Amino acid sequence: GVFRTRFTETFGVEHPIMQGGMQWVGRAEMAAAVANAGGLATLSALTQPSPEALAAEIARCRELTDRPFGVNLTLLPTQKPVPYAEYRAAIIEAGIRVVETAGNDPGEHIAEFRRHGVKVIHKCTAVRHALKAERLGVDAVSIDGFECAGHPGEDDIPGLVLLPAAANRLRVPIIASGGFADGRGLVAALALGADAINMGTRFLATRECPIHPAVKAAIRAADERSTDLIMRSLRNTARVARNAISQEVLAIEARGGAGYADIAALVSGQRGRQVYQQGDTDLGIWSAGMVQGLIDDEPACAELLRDIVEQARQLVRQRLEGMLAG
Amino acid sequence: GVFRTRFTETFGVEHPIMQGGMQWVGRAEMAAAVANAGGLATLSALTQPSPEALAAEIARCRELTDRPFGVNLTLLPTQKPVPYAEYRAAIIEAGIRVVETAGNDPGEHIAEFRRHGVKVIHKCTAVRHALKAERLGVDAVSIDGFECAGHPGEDDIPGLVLLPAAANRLRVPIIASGGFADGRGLVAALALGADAINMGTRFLATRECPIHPAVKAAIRAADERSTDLIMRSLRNTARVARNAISQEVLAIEARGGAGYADIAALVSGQRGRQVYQQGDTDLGIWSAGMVQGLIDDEPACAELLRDIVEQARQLVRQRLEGMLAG
Ligand SMILES: NC(=O)c1ccc[n+]([C@@H]2O[C@H](COP(=O)([O-])OP(=O)(O)OC[C@H]3O[C@@H](n4cnc5c(N)ncnc54)[C@H](O)[C@@H]3O)[C@@H](O)[C@H]2O)c1
Ligand SMILES: NC(=O)c1ccc[n+]([C@@H]2O[C@H](COP(=O)([O-])OP(=O)(O)OC[C@H]3O[C@@H](n4cnc5c(N)ncnc54)[C@H](O)[C@@H]3O)[C@@H](O)[C@H]2O)c1
Ligand SMILES: Cc1cc2nc3c(=O)[nH]c(=O)nc-3n(C[C@H](O)[C@H](O)[C@H](O)COP(=O)(O)O)c2cc1C
Ligand SMILES: Cc1cc2nc3c(=O)[nH]c(=O)nc-3n(C[C@H](O)[C@H](O)[C@H](O)COP(=O)(O)O)c2cc1C
Repeated sequence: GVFRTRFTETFGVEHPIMQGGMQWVGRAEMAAAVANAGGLATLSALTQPSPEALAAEIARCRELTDRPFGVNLTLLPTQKPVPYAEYRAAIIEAGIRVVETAGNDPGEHIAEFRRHGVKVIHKCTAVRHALKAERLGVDAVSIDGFECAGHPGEDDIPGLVLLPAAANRLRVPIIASGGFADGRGLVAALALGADAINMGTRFLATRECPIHPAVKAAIRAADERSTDLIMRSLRNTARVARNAISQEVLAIEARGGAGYADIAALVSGQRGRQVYQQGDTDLGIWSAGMVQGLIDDEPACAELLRDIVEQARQLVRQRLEGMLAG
Repeated sequence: GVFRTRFTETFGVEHPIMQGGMQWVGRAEMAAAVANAGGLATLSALTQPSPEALAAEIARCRELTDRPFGVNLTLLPTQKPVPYAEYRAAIIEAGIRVVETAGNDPGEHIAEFRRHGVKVIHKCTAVRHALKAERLGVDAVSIDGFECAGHPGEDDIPGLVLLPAAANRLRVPIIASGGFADGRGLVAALALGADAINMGTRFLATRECPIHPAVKAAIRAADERSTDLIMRSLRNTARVARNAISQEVLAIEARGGAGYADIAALVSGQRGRQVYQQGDTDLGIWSAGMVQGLIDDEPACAELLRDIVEQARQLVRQRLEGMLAG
């Protein structure tokens, strides 16, 4: 493609751009659009309610794209127990060649994927977690900074510092994640030591993303200050779109004594998944990054990836080289 | 020099690198080293205890450098009243050609500096504040992200998002501030739309910085997780080196009911200035950015600035161009 990096080489895709795990959203239509657009796409595993349904969704995604795509397997605190090993079995038996893991204690799942020729990208929120993942033999790490939609951990280190700190210590390829939307972010991430960018919020605002048009309009209208950090008091911080629910969750936490039971009904994924289906952005918790303040359009995935790498190339060849010319 | 930008052109310095205001530290020896090294240096105005002392310090700095330097005038909540207009008078009558203002309601001081041919750089923490500063006629804005040592405001927007959001709206040159230490940060900031970087913590860890060697060793030893955000409960957030004092201030705020009187003795500048003088990093509050986790050396200012721009040039010409070659 336009940029050749350790990422494009390692994972065999045209652009140094990845669409990581997106609960509820990361379905066949999203993954295929990204894969057809030249990026590394992922189907969300836990968006499918059983291993058998994930097998069916992998098959459906293969009807929409001939290009390889990955699966994201997320290992975070769960309301109901999850049979991870069976999901893992389904991913392997389907011939998926790359997996993005995220969350706590990925060790046992990384090893099993390795034993079967499945490359692993592990997403994590601190240099010490990336190093531990590298010791476990992952093929790349995704470094999730404080900007990110979702779970940034509890250190509160933005990518401007976390990426070069990770690059000072890691040897496997690095994917920068959180806060990225355009070619300026891609060049910044490459300069800081990454080999690719991961994006979540930016793909919400694409034509093919299978969510309600009112969610996409909320992202365009939102600025960078319109997210909340919920569950800080439970040390399970999650960055979410500011709405009546997240503001209520914050009000409950500010009273003191709040435990997860006091907010479980507000933060439930079954309320949150209706946001994307019906477009009622106050129905529940939905994930959005502060990068929404850089987003006000709705391109097709193919034009978006092409625009990012072309804009990034022009930043190098015109803006940066122009400052070195005189 | 190596990089020519709107910043180097507007302010007539060789490198797109600025040393901004540093209370207690920003004295003649610091400013002259940076000015002699090719950067935009500043003397701290409120580090001098009277306008007359600031005049004497400007004169002392002119014995150490023949290059122009600026003065920083900070407008933040003060324990004792400050005669800003008289400090302003002293800066003007000394023939200072550039000033960095910071803090709340800079309007009246910006105008007076303008009336006398003094260019103004205003440091601020949000796009709406930078726009208001631009409407007041400043010559450049300094965009201080969440990474920064000092006062980041209350929006908690890191530079990876705040810089491109500012660049989407501002027309005057942009200086990126907070989280920068080396050539990777310079290139990232230029890619994101800035024309220069401002640094604070990085200059603490230089040979010429006139602080106790044990403070410089604490910065080298510290990682990116070793800062605290004090006074969040007072909406006067300040990022400081983690130490016994800052941890105590956090413990007082966590009890509830805390007002500034309950912590004024712990956060006083007269305890904090002894940190730099005696090197007892637990004597008081001292400012340090999370970028300390990228810093483990102690160069001369001249070699440091030269290394940053040379490293930045090699990132463009070798790393970035190499990814575009194939
Ligand atoms: N942006 C993101 O990273 C993101 C978004 C959606 C879901 N997820 C994760 O994918 C998985 C399945 O999605 P879901 O929405 O149906 O799960 P869920 O219905 O359990 O969502 C509840 C939220 O509270 C958290 N939680 C659950 N049990 C908890 C406990 N005992 N203590 C503290 N926090 C607890 C969950 O992590 C989740 O964020 C979850 O693990 C969820 O965390 C991640
Ligand atoms: N890294 C930085 O940005 C930085 C570092 C040092 C000082 N300063 C500022 O330079 C000026 C002079 O330095 P100083 O240390 O001698 O001042 P100081 O002795 O008053 O320091 C006390 C700290 O508490 C704050 N404060 C003071 N009065 C307050 C009030 N009524 N309510 C809430 N907060 C209050 C101050 O801003 C300061 O951060 C101050 O305005 C200070 O804020 C900024
Ligand atoms: C709606 C949505 C759902 C997400 N679901 C998951 C998930 O299930 N597991 C996970 O590891 N990350 C999840 N993420 C995080 C993304 O994979 C990615 O790390 C993050 O969006 C990067 O930050 P950005 O939004 O600024 O691009 C989700 C993000 C969004 C916006
Ligand atoms: C010791 C120290 C003192 C500072 N004093 C001031 C000050 O008086 N006024 C101000 O506007 N900024 C002050 N700053 C902030 C710097 O000017 C600069 O904005 C900040 O350090 C940028 O973040 P960085 O440390 O990551 O480079 C200070 C920073 C440090 C480290």
